[PDB]
Amino acid sequence: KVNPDGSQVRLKDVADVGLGGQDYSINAQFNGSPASGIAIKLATGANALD
Amino acid sequence: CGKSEAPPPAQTPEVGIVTLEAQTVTLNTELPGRTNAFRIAEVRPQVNGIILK
Repeated sequence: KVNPDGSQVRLKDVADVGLGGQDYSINAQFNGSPASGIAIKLATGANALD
Repeated sequence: CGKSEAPPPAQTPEVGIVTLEAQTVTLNTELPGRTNAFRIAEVRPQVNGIILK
């Protein structure tokens, strides 16, 4: 919102912006240490050894 | 039959070390605004009649 005399409201007066997570539902850890990882499935019809 | 490829190490030169110490500096802030006249008078009449000239 900007008035014609120069007064204005930016997006740091109503909110606080920062790089966060896209989703906060799922979270993992490994032996107590904070960790993330990707679980890999298998397409049916393909061999699981190669 | 093999038995080759001896690996040499590296020295990795050319690092730009620049030090820094304390100082005294003044702070400024830019503010937006308009320019206005020092004195402006809108000419208004104080009688009734037709402008002749």
